[PDB]
Amino acid sequence: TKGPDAASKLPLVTPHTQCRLKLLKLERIKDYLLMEEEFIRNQEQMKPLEEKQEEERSKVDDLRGTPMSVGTLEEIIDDNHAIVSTSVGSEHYVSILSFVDKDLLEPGCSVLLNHKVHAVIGVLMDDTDPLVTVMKVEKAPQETYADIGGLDNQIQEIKESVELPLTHPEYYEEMGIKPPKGVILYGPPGTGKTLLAKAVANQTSATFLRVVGSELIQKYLGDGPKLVRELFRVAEEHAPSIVFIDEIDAIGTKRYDSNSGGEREIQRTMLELLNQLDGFDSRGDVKVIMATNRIETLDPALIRPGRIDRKIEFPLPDEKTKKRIFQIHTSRMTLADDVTLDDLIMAKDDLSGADIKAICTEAGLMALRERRMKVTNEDFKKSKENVLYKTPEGLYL
Amino acid sequence: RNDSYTLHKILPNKVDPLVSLMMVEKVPDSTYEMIGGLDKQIKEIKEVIELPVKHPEL
Amino acid sequence: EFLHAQEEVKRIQSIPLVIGQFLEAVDQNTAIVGSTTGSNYYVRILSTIDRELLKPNASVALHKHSNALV
Amino acid sequence: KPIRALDEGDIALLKTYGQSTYSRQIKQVEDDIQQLLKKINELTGIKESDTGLAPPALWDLAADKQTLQSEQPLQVARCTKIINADSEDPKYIINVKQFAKFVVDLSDQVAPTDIEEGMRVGVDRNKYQIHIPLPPKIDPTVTMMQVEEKPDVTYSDVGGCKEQIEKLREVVETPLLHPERFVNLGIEPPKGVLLFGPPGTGKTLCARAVANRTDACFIRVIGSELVQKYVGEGARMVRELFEMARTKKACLIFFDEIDAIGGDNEVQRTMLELINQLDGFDPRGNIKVLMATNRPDTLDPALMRPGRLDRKIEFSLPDLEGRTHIFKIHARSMSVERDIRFELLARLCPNSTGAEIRSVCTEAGMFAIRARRKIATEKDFLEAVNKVIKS
Ligand SMILES: Nc1ncnc2c1ncn2[C@@H]1O[C@H](COP(=O)(O)OP(=O)(O)OP(=O)(O)O)[C@@H](O)[C@H]1O
Ligand SMILES: Nc1ncnc2c1ncn2[C@@H]1O[C@H](COP(=O)(O)OP(=O)(O)O)[C@@H](O)[C@H]1O
Ligand SMILES: [Mg+2]
Repeated sequence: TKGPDAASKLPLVTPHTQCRLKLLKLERIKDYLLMEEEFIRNQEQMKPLEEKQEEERSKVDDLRGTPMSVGTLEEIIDDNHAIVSTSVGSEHYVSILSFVDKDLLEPGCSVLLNHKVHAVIGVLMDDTDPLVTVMKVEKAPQETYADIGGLDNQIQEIKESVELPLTHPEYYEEMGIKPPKGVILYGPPGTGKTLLAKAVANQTSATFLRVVGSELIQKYLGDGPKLVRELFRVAEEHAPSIVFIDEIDAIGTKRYDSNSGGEREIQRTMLELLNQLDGFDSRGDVKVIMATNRIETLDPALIRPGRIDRKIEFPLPDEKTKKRIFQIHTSRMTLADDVTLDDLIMAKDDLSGADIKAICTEAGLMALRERRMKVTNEDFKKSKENVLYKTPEGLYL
Repeated sequence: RNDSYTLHKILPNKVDPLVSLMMVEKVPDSTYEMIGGLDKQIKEIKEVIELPVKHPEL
Repeated sequence: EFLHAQEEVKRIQSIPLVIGQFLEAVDQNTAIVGSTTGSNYYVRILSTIDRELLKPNASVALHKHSNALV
Repeated sequence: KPIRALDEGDIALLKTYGQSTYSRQIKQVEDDIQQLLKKINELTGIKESDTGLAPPALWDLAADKQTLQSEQPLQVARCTKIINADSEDPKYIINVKQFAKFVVDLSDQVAPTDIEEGMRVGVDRNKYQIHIPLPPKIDPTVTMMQVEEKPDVTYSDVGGCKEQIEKLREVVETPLLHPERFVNLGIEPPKGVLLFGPPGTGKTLCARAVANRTDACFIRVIGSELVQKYVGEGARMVRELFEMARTKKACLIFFDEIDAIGGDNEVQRTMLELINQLDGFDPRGNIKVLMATNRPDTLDPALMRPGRLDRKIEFSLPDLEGRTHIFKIHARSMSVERDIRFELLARLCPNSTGAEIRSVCTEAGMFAIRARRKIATEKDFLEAVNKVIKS
């Protein structure tokens, strides 16, 4: 199989104060970008290479004709005929022409067929329908483990699950334990689940496949399980890989006796996902990461220990994690010296990481309200209740 | 093409009609001058709607 | 000859016609129509049609054998 | 206080004054950086997708044209009722997938004896005549089937099911390895058994272990497999599995997670095919059926009728001795010390299913790796059982 993907550019942020150290670094980046551009431009400027075989290729193309419809090789018969299902779904007993690589024909591979008199005339190993292609990460997110405040145990567990096996896994079979196939993140909303997924996708060395969960569902019958199958086939094909299925409760809810055809198809899509998750060995280098807020509403077969062993809890940030988050999100700010930031952290609330980020943004807005950018403590004081909208006093005192 | 299936033109990007109808082609006739009170609400809505769009530099 | 050509153009608006939805306009004379037969086609708009009434998702009748937005 | 909207002068002054002297070049350079990335992405190309072209000199392009002009494709279909042919009604209703269904007569090259209901048949375009029967074939690479002749799990690898494994012994060992006792006792050997219990209890694993120790090959039939894509012909698929079990000296046919099948049009066709392959097949055979479900009552009432399923077997959660035994059997394959109080761990994980115990051992290994120690301690097991158990 081929290798992983998700190329990203340089972290930079070695300085962030625009003290020209950022300028030399971005200048080096842009200069090398110019070097790449000039090199490839001048390569395509002088690159004469074509024809060669030609007439043999010309006649094999003439045999192929135009257009050639791609189909899915469902089954093979004696090595001159096979069973191939067209993208409509109707399948035909067709002949396999001599010039096709009999080694490549394997149930599932996309096979080029003649438009008239269907016949296997070529094999496509890179069908990758646009949906699953989109679900693949190309430009890795800019967030990083430095951007995450707190969640030391969470970062540690997620790295033990989806970094340590891809890097040196000798400890795992040294101890005889299988690597954890699949991890699931859960907790209250805005606690750092999707942020941790971004961070993992940044410091990664494997194909990262971001999935919405609700994206897997498709209108046409059989498109859902087919999409799930293709997604995981791409994951194995580009192994090692990480499949991130955000908001798994979009499909992971309790299984119940389906009546409507749509509910039956949803159940079938989940059954296909679960069967696929069982399909690849835990020794295999494809790991899945699913996040959700309503953990209790999940199917207790999706979270079976034989399927998804790890379960990373994301509690509302504590006071020390709150202060780490505040340090992170006020780092770029030009805070005045009077701000303490400890009064907000003190206030016993349910401030999340997202809530802290919003408090900081609102404080900046309130500073802009007074035409300043130095952001005093009063701006944070008002911003706290500006963002935090909404026990009867002396009950529990 | 008809049945030769030959790419012969490039068409604008696909937006399905159901969501293309969602664009506000014909602007509605309601001004801030017809909104009584809500001055604080209007400023708050503007600080999120137009201030980031008009000037993200701040 | 002009009268004859106008007669031909008028006759191309005869019945039966398949209903479709005018998805988007491409050129002054071509458009993308989603035929009610469940397929989308890149077809040609008849010249005589008022362009201003050609709005997205407006139901349009297409020629049976050419799908042209008649 | 009425807060003033920032004026154009105010915007202009905010953009300057309180700015670093390097805002301009930094922002410009980063913009050109992104633009150059986009240019490289747009012009780097795609590279030829490498269609499945065989190496030269392997091609018979002349004979390829001969086939393309003479040999014809055939649509395949799920054949149905024979219309009671009797050589005067050779027509059969055939179902070409999502396309329609047609009554069609045979080709002269085929005989009616080679055509029966339910099989895939290749039919021509012109007249839809069935031109050749196409058996769905049987291959361990395809489907998910027995894929096992001698499972690697013995009675040693199963613990905490002592009464359970003893009842299973009664079920399978006594008839298979001692037929003479039920011969001279004049009693039919048990015809069917249901191993019903909560998930992760070990049903699958106990079945596999008894298959290994009964000198018969284990059969793995995942239900969702034939509920999903491999549905329909699944009747003929299990037909062939049972037939090969006939050819095989002894098969231990167990249908994994039969909760997926027992709970129905092709599903009913399938379990009536097992009606033909247990009721129709002699009850004396060595290919005994093994039923195991997460939902016991889900099985159709016509299945457990006397003369189809003799016994029902309850896999309960392991006890204290059972939990320590599974802990030992799972830590044997692990790097630990020799003074691990497994009894302590078994006590600390009450009402815990076997899968929870294997996950506890895995987490103990994880904790050992966390400290970068090659040997897990009792402390690691304690914190692991604190983690997994108690949820
Ligand atoms: N520990 C943290 N340190 C820094 N920022 C954090 C932290 N936790 C959350 N945040 C901030 O919260 C924002 C939103 O969080 P995120 O998108 O991860 O939500 P989530 O917890 O996955 O929730 P949901 O999936 O329910 O929307 C992030 O952009 C990030 O800036
Ligand atoms: N009695 C037992 N002895 C040994 N291992 C067991 C026992 N019960 C459960 N297990 C463990 O549980 C895991 C999964 O069990 P499984 O057979 O899949 O459960 P189910 O009966 O629901 O199919 C196996 O890896 C096995 O090690
Ligand atoms: Mg989130």
